[PDB]
Amino acid sequence: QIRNMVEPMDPRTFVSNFNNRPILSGLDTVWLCCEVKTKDPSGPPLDAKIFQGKVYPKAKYHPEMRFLRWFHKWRQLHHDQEYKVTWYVSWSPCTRCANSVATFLAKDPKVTLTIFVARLYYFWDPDYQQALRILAEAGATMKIMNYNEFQDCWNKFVDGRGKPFKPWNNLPKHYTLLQATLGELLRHLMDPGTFTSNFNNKPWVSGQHETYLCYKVERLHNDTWVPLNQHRGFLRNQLCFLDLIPFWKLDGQQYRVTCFTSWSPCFSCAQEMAKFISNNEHVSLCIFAARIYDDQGRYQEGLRTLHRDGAKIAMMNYSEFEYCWDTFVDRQGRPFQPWDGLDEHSQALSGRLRAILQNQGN
Amino acid sequence: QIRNMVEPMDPRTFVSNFNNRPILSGLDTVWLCCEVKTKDPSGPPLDAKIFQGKVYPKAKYHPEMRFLRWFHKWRQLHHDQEYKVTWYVSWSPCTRCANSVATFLAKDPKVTLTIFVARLYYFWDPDYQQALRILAEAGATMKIMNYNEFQDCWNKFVDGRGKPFKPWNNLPKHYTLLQATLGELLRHLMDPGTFTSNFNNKPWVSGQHETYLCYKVERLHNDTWVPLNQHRGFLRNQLCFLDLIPFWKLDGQQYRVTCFTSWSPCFSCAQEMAKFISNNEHVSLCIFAARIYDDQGRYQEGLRTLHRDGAKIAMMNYSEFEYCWDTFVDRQGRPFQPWDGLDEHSQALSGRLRAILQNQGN
Ligand SMILES: [Zn+2]
Ligand SMILES: [Zn+2]
Repeated sequence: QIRNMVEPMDPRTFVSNFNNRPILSGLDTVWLCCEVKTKDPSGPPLDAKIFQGKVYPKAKYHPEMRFLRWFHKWRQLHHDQEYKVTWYVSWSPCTRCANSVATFLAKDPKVTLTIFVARLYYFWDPDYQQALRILAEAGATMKIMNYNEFQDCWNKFVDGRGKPFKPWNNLPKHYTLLQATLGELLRHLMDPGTFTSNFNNKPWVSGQHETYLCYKVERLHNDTWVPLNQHRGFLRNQLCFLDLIPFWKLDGQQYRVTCFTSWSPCFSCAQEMAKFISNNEHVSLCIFAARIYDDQGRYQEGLRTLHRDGAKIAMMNYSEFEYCWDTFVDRQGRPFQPWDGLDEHSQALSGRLRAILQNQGN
Repeated sequence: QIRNMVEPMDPRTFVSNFNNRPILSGLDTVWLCCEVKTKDPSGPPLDAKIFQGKVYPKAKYHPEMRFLRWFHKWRQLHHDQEYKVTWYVSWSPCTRCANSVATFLAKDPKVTLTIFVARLYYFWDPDYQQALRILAEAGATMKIMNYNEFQDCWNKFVDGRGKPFKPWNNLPKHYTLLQATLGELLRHLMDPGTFTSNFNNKPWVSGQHETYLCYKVERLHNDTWVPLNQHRGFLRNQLCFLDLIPFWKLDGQQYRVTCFTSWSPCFSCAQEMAKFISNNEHVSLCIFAARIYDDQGRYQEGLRTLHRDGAKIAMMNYSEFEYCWDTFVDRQGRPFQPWDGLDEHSQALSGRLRAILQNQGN
């Protein structure tokens, strides 16, 4: 019935835009075929729609954002229920729309999203690799379009007047390349040199101009914080990671998010995390910083406001460094090698942070 | 001094043949740049050579085989020592030369081989994916050529009259695609449907026209068989897997190879395994078969000769099926689901096999 719900796309346009040659510079355009269904998979689609946009900036107008706005205005016209949405999209999301869609999914317990992509946009770029990881951690099921998905998108969204889908040569080969790329980037862990150069707690003198943050989530069960090995992650920033964790899909109760950040939060980040833990009493926040970041501004007030709003803030010591090496680093069986003076630098930084957070004088 | 030992290749030829676009149908030819060094990495190369061939059949004349023959006659002209060999090869090995090189490496403790490949040949084909796995398990270090390796092969094997290497557009993007593909196929495990459709022990009535074999290796340490989790594997057939395990790389002394095969060995395979365990007293062989394969010929004599030569032969029961599901299958956390009548079919097959192996009558 999708054929009657949408204005189908020209066959030329489909063959041109959903060709899955990994590298294709010349295709300015993104096409997003979406179908909306109830949670019952047997049921037919309630609605479907084709969105289009350009890949280049003003991502406000990218088909993903158009979908979000349309869907928000669509759900208000039907009774509240649970939805399964499927996308066939010719390019995978940019970084901005990965963040947007991921926060939408993480805050909405009634939506499930499966994204089949024909090609990976900027698959070579660490920012977009991270963006896809963020999408997947928010709960979106990311997949490369295979022959079956191209066939189904032909049958449902393309004006292929009875004519069946005929594949181009190398469709499966492209699928193999792209699916391997997506899998490895989804399972990717931090490079060891990245880790040791960014989490070293000796006084800065080169690099380290970016912030790295690893995080784990635990849930309350029986007066006992029990971990969730499936909801870990690490992010690089050179709006607030708590907005990307789906506190709803997890075992229903209260949670403790433990954070390991190479630099202590900037002012903005501190205020965003404080606002989050204020409006989410079921989430406790623990922050471990490798170094204290002094922005010459209000960073002290930022940390103090974060602390007032319930976050526990400490400096990383050997235990936390070793945990992050063992959990978030592509270590290759090799053990954590502490650098010289780790514990002493950690104790001094702890004293500094103690002075920063202290309210009453003795 | 690799620009004095070899007849360097034309720059045109290098850029044409080492372009790393994954799909390149038109390149008939394989180029293999090899350098031979002592175990000391600081030391300069003792020798170097450029081999060429065609990708298409008569693999006797592929550059890998020409290297093997050249190297065999080269080692006889120098004192016995340990060698580190490096290849820069424009296409990765075919299946036949993967087998040849892998058995050469598995039988020779004094050679180390690193293969950098510009492109993956038939990366989409399960036979070639398995071939690369076989190479890696024999000990070859398989890697995709990156910018640094292209620069090296330019500097060492190409007549680039002082001119430096200048990369083509998309070299890193291609590297990302190819390296992800190589990693995924190197870590690939058996599809769940493949496993249960091929290892089901109820009487044949469809499919199962191929043999699947999973294997683990253990080493003797203080009268206690201790496993080697890094030397497992699984193979599909439509010469003998024992010739591909490097019984020299492992912690020395004696070993026990445990085999789980969907069909019991054909006559040929039984005789090859028997010949192997005869000429390798430090290796014990245990075989577990899911079904008994009756080739209308001498299969009974094959199993009896394998048993006479010291191999332990049994039929798989629940324990072995569950172990293979847990070890060699991409199960995704899902537990082994035994089919109905598994244990009873296993007991009947065990009775049949007992009758086959019985020598003295009671
Ligand atoms: Zn976008
Ligand atoms: Zn070959």
